[PDB]
Amino acid sequence: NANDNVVIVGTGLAGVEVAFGLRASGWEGNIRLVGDATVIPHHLPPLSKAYLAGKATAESLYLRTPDAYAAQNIQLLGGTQVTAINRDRQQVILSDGRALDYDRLVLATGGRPRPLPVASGAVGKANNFRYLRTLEDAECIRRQLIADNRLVVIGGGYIGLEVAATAIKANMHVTLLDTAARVLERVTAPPVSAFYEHLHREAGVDIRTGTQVCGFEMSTDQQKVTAVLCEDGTRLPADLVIAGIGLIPNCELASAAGLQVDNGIVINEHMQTSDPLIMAVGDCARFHSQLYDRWVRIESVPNALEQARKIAAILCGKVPRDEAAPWFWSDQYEIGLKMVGLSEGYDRIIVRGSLAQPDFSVFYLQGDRVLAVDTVNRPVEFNQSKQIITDRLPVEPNLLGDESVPLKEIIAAAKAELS
Amino acid sequence: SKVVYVSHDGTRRELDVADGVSLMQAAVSNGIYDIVGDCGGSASCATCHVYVNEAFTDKVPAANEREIGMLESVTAELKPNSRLSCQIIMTPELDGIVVDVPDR
Ligand SMILES: Cc1cc2nc3c(=O)[nH]c(=O)nc-3n(C[C@H](O)[C@H](O)[C@H](O)COP(=O)(O)OP(=O)(O)OC[C@H]3O[C@@H](n4cnc5c(N)ncnc54)[C@H](O)[C@@H]3O)c2cc1C
Ligand code: FES
Repeated sequence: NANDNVVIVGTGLAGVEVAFGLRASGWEGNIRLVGDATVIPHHLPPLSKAYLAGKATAESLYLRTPDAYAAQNIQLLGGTQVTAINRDRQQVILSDGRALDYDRLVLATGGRPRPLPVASGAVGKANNFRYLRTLEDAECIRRQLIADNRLVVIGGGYIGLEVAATAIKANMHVTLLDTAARVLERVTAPPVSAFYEHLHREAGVDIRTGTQVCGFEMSTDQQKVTAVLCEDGTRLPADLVIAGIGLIPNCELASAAGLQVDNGIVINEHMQTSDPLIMAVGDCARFHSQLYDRWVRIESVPNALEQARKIAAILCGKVPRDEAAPWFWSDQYEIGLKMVGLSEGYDRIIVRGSLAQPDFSVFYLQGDRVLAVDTVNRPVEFNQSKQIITDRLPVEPNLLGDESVPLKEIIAAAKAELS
Repeated sequence: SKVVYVSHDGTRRELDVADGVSLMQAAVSNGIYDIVGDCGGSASCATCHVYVNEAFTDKVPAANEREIGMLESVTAELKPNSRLSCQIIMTPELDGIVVDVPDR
């Protein structure tokens, strides 16, 4: 109602996005954005790209100019942490004692970086040892990308690869270790891992897969790390160490309140948790994917934008929109990587173009269904693949590989013969 | 340089651009909910979509194949002056431009 209080915990992309979207769909009640971060809400993708390269201003990171919040009558309560949720009393209690009343609650808590087990003690606290999840992390790391200095990145995910490529361009000596048998092991077919490994080895990255760090060596000062130690006995000397071994969803708040949790805050088709008045969105939310018929938790910008809009709709009585093809992207060196859909469980792949060039598309299929598409420097085939998945078009598999037949036509042909 | 976004329902919102910044970045950062730029302004999603008026349809870095390829997917109607606001770097020689926010 126009006398209904909505409280949003977390001021990341997801949270500020339901706040402004909520106001754009007609919501008239009060809107409280409570986050523990103290900085102005900003984008994350640039923290391992242009901003890390130092080629973008801190201001260009702003999600919204700091004055747009007052203009939309969105109360932004920074530097504030929510410690608990009193469901029956229907309020959230802060650390500074205050209790906020709510009629509608949205958990947009995101996640915290998974700690590296042997980074305990003085290691984690070193200034030359860092995780890459915050603005501080990025600025702290950016100042240490000193030419000829050595860098050891631990973690094979996309952020890790984007850090290595940034460091290479900064003229650092870089080594990347992953416990998996290949980078992006779980999310990509062998040939796409091969492509990334060649690209980075060719650029000068020492990539040791199947490696597991067992400890670190510190300066006699105990203020900085000097080397990384692997289960295989090698000692990798390092001036800087960046770890990116994953994310842990911040579901504590929900678990403590009795809301069902399982590697994320569980939510239904309407984004609601076990409590009708409480919804969750973004990195922290585990939901049942309509398109893939499986419980999943996406950590991406499109997924957060999509879920926040779904929430805005539901709370404003609008009819929610169909699950869109999830997508994600990564920039490494000058290569544009764009991935739509989720490849897990594919029975085969179909390559459109040649894996020998930095220009091709990889289609992952399950039977005659397209689950996902990895594209390299192919923004247009990439964008067109979204409808294949979003609209579940029965595209002809035996044509995906024939580049003489435009993808628009192949899609158009399917979009006309759904039967 | 100033930009004028003839937004939703007919209304309009005029703004300030640091010059060298795309109309998309400026719009979404100031609350022009009418236009979103999901992809980040790399010309990969087409949610930047805007109708540029003939008043300025010229001297606006003609959309290349990338954009044309993207534009095609615009959920709204595709017009001869449709462009990706994210591929429009505001410059002095473009003061007082008027972009049309397609219907969401
Ligand atoms: C370096 C980096 C690069 C990335 N690159 C890409 C990319 O290229 N493409 C892509 O699609 N995605 C990318 N992503 C991921 C994308 O940016 C995120 O998935 C998205 O921003 C996640 O938004 P979020 O709102 O869910 O949560 P978060 O950003 O985690 O924010 C949740 C916020 O809530 C706060 N919070 C949590 N608990 C509490 C509490 N109890 N009280 C108060 N505040 C609390 C958190 O501390 C945090 O600030 C990247 C992420 C990183 C870190
Ligand atoms: S923001 Fe994606 S094409 Fe403009």
